[PDB]
Formats: sequence, C-alpha cells, structure tokens
Amino acid sequence: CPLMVKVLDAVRGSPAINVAVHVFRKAADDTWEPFASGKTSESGELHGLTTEEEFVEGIYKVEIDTKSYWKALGISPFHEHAEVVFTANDSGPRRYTIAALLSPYSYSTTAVVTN
Amino acid sequence: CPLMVKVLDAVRGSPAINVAVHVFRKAADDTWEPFASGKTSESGELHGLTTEEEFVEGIYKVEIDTKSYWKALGISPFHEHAEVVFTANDSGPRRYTIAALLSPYSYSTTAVVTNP
Amino acid sequence: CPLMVKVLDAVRGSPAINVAVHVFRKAADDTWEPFASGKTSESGELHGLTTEEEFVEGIYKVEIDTKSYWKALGISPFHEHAEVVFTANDSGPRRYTIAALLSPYSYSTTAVVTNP
Amino acid sequence: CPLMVKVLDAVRGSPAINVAVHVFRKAADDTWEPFASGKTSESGELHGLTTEEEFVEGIYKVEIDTKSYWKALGISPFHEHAEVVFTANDSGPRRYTIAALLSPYSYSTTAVVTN
Repeated sequence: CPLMVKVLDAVRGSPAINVAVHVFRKAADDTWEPFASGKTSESGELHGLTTEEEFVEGIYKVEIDTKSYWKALGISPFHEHAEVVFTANDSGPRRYTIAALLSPYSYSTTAVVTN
Repeated sequence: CPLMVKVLDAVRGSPAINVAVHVFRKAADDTWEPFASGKTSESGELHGLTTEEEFVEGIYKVEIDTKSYWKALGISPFHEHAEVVFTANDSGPRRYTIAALLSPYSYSTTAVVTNP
Repeated sequence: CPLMVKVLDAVRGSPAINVAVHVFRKAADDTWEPFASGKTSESGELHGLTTEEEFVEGIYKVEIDTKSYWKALGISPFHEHAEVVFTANDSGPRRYTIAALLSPYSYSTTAVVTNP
Repeated sequence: CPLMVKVLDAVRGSPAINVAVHVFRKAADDTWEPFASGKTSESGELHGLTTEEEFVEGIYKVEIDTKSYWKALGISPFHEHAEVVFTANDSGPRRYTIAALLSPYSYSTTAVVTN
C-alpha cells in the first residue's frame, strides 16, 4: 500500500468517518485525471487506493471533501475541500500517508513518508 | 481590504517573506480564471489583492507557492503549493484573512472572516 | 511590547475573545511564579502584559484558559488549558508573539519571534 | 490500552522517534505526581503507559520532550516541551490517543477519544 489517507475531526476528537476522498494525477496536457477515490472508514482511514505498480512518479492531487463532512454534522464550514498536491518520487521512502486534521474554518495536512 | 493572506514559517518562527500567491475565481464555464496575485512582504502579509467592488460572490482559490519558498532556503519540501478553496461573499460582503503556517512536510491554513 | 498573545477560534473562524491568559516565570527555587495576566480583546489579542525592563531572561509559561472559553459557548472541550513553555531573551531582548488556534479537541500554538 | 501517544515530525515528514514522554497525575495537594513515561518507538508511538485499572478519573498532564528532540537534529527549537493537560472521564469513550505534530517553532496536539 503506497498511498493512504488518514483524516481526524478536531471538533469531536474522533476519526472523520465517511469523508469522500478523490485522487488525481496530472496528465501531460496539464489537466487532472481521476486516479483513485473512496470514503474514509470508521477509523478515518482510506487504504487500497492504488498499487505500487500504478503509483509511478508524477504530480498527484488529493482532494478531501471536507465541506460535505461538516454539512452532515450541521456545522457551517469555510473551505470547499482540502487539497494536497505533491510530486511522488522514487528516490524518497516508499509509502505516503496524507494525514489531515479538520476543523470548520481550519485544517492541517501532513505527509508521513516512510519505508 | 476584503482579502488578505498571511504566511508564517513554523521552522524559523518568523513571517514567510516573499511567498508568491495566486488567486483564481471559478468561472461561469467551470475553469479557474486568474483573479489577482502578489508576494508576501517582510511581515509575511499580502494586502491590496482586490477591492470590495471587484471581489464579488464566487468560489475562489488562493494558491500559495510553498515549494519555491522552501527550496530557496535549501529545503526540498513535500507539497507543490498550498491551495485554499472557498465560497466568498455569498451572504453579503465580508473581510477574509487566509492564514497559512508552513513546515517542510506539513501546513495548516485558517480563515478568519469578519463582517466589515 | 515584547510579549503578546493572539488566539483564534478554528470553529467559527474568528478571534477568540475574552480568553483568560496567565503568564508565569520559573523561579530561582524552581516554582512557577505569577508574572502577568490578562484577557484577549475583540481582536483575540492580549497586549501590555509586560515591559522590556521587566521581561528578563528566564523560562516562561503562557497558560491559555481554553476550557472556560469552550464551555461558555456550550462545548465541553478536551484540554484544561493550552500551556506554552519557552526560554525567553537568552540571546538578548526579543519580541514574542504566542499565537494559539483552538478547536474543542485540538489546538496548535506557534511562536513568532523577532529582533526588535 | 487506555492511553497512547503518537508524535510526528512536520519538518522531515516522519514519525518523531525516541522522543521522551512523561505523564503525571494531579494529586490532592495540587502537585503533579509521576504517573508513566517512555520514549516513542520507530513508528513515533508510545503504548503500554498505563492500564484500565490504574487510569482512573483525574486530571493528567502529558509532557512531550520536544526541545531535546530538535537539539538532536541540530535545529534550534522554541518550546521547552509540549504539554497536554486534560481530565479523564468515564462517561467519555474508553481510549485516549494524544497526537502531536511538531515543528521547531510550532506544534499541534489533538485528542482522539474512541471505543
């Protein structure tokens, strides 16, 4: 599993469950092409997005659908979504976890890149 | 001043100076149209991007060029840029401060929105 | 103004107003001695805590009363308070801004330190 | 395992390994008494701090020794340590993860409290 996403809710102190996540890869015409997507599990994680064979070097974008997540909790959010854009590199460590911590008007995202 | 951007460096504990920032507005046709751009100052702030008149309702995207920033300090960072995407002015004009706090493999962004 | 505190509410996207803040300085004897205190204003800022003269080298602790804050808005938060502990002025006088960004079960704190 | 700590390094994009963590419980004379301590593992985690029997309701403080961690990387830090202070409650969910994300001049901490 080369690319995993983990999302937390800073308001409830809990995983952010059932959050839609869409990943895109930049194509040679500079557009974003759908690459992988899913919904975070009960532990706030999304696994099984891609495989080592398919996850080649390139520029990827991970879009986390935060606004629908907050609307379903009845809390007015600021952002349309949270967006993480990065270059995957074979010289780096082999596994990428994109973590995100969500509040209605604020989020952080951290990449944890390991062996 | 309805839209301002403030950027901090979490490594040095200082403003992030000379950070390029590009703002786009989602078009009628669904594309991102260029809306305004500038660089942060010595205080890590970017003012004067737009006017209440020009800054109408819409979906806006504030792209902060964090990669050039880290690279010019000798660091190879994770993200290409930070992107902040939000609907603005849909309940009337507001003043928006988009803050970002940067580290090489992490950032956070916070909006402070006040009723002018 | 060598020491200032700024507090934001990540839920509402606004300054956190009326947040009580207590500052302590580590004593000669190792205890935390009361150093200064105040409440954030309408802009979520606390100024005038100390003076360059009084603010000497030492280890300081800035305690931000985040629990009273959330509770007065009907939220039962995780933390009793946020505590920020740092050595100050050990390479000469500096100006310190202690920023905090609050959510019910999370906060972050950032120092911006500049050479006056 | 009722209380776990997980620490990440925002500068290197990695778990924060070998970070000392000390936990204290507030005693009836208002002092902090040592309760549990350890060093984060290679995955940035610390487990086995306490047991459900011993972790009773009370006010606890978790001190994460960030300053020594940054000094060992040769990076000048701001804080002496990061401190998380909270009341454990039996009405809450039964497991507490104190997560912390560290930079030299900034840190965040989040409690993820689950079943």
